[PDB]
Amino acid sequence: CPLMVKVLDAVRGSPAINVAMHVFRKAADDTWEPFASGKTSESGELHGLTTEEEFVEGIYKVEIDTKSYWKALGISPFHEHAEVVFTANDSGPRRYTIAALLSPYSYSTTAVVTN
Amino acid sequence: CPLMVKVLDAVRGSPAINVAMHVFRKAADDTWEPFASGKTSESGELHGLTTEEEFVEGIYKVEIDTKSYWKALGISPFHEHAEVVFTANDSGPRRYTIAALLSPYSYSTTAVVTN
Amino acid sequence: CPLMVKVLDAVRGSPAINVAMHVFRKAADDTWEPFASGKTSESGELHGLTTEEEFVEGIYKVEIDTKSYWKALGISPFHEHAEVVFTANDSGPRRYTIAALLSPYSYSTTAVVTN
Amino acid sequence: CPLMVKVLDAVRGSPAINVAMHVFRKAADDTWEPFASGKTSESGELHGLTTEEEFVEGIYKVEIDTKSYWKALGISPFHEHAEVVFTANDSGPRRYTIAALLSPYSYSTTAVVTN
Ligand SMILES: Oc1cc(O)cc(/C=C/c2ccc(O)c(O)c2)c1
Ligand SMILES: Oc1cc(O)cc(/C=C/c2ccc(O)c(O)c2)c1
Ligand code: NA
Ligand code: NA
Repeated sequence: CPLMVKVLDAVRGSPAINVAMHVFRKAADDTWEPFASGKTSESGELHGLTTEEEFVEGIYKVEIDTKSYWKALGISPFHEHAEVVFTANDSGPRRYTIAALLSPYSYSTTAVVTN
Repeated sequence: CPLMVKVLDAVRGSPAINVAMHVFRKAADDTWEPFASGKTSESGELHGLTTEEEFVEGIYKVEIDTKSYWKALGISPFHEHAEVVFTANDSGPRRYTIAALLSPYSYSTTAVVTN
Repeated sequence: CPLMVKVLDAVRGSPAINVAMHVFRKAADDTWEPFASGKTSESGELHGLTTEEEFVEGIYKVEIDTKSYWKALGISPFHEHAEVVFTANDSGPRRYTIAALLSPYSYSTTAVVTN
Repeated sequence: CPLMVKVLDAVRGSPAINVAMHVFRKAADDTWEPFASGKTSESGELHGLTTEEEFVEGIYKVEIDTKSYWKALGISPFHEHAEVVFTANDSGPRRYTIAALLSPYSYSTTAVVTN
């Protein structure tokens, strides 16, 4: 599992469950190509987005649908989504965990990169 | 000030000075139209991006070039940029302050929205 | 301003107004001696805590009553308070801005230290 | 495992390894009694601090020694420690994960509380 995303809810003190996200990869023509997508589990984690073979060097974007998450709880949030854009694997294969901590008007995101 | 952006450096405990950013507005064809841009001042702030009359309902994206900021400090960062995507002015004019707190592998962002 | 504290609300996208805090300074016997206190203004800021002459080397603790803030909004929060503990003025006077971004189950804090 | 602490490094994009922390519980005389302590593993996690039987209702403080962590990396950080103070188990037993994301001049902390 070279790419995992974990999402936490700062209002309820819980994993952010059933949060949709889409991953894109920048194509040679500078456009964003669909790469993978999924929803977080009851643990707030999304595993199995990609494989070592498929997850080549490139610029990737994870777009987390935070707006639908808050709206389902009856909250009108600030952001359309939380976005994480990064170059991956340019020095060889790495494992990436992207974490996001969500509030209605704020988010924090970090990465853990391991060899 | 209809739209102000404030950027802080979590490594050095300082405003993030000379940080470049572009602001885009989503067009009817889902493309990102240029809207505003600038660099942060010595206080870490970017004022004067737009005027009340020009800043109407839309989806806006602030794309902050955090990568160049860290590279100038000899730090290889995780993100290509920090991006903040939000609907603005859907209930008429508001004043928006977007804050971003930067680390090499992480960023936090919040909004203050005032009537 | 030798010491200023700014508090933001990540749920409502606003300054956190009327947030009470006390500041303590560590005594030689490791107890916390009262040093300063106040409540945030309508801008979420607390100015005038100390003067340059009074604010000398020491370990300081800002204890922000976040629990009362959330309870006034009908929200049961996680923390009893947010606390920020730091050495100040060990290289002579500096100006300190402490920022705190509050959610019910989370807080973020940063410092801006200027000569 | 009713209490777990996870610590992440926002500068290096890694778990924060070998971070010491001390847990205290408020005694009947309002003093902080030692409760447990430990160091984070290679995953940045500290497990096994307590048991269901021992982790009674109370006010608890987790004091994470962030200063020693940064100093070992040659960084002079702002905070003496990152502190998390909270009431636990007052509505019956819960499982708590405390997470902290560390930078030299900033930290973010959140809690995941599960039944
Ligand atoms: O931007 C932030 C801010 C924060 O305060 C915490 C996190 C991450 C928390 C976390 C908690 C449990 C995990 O297993 C994990 O991988 C991450 C990310
Ligand atoms: O821990 C954090 C996280 C974050 O995302 C933002 C801030 C600070 C925001 C801020 C906003 C306006 C100001 O004038 C200011 O001094 C600070 C602090
Ligand atoms: Na390469
Ligand atoms: Na009870």
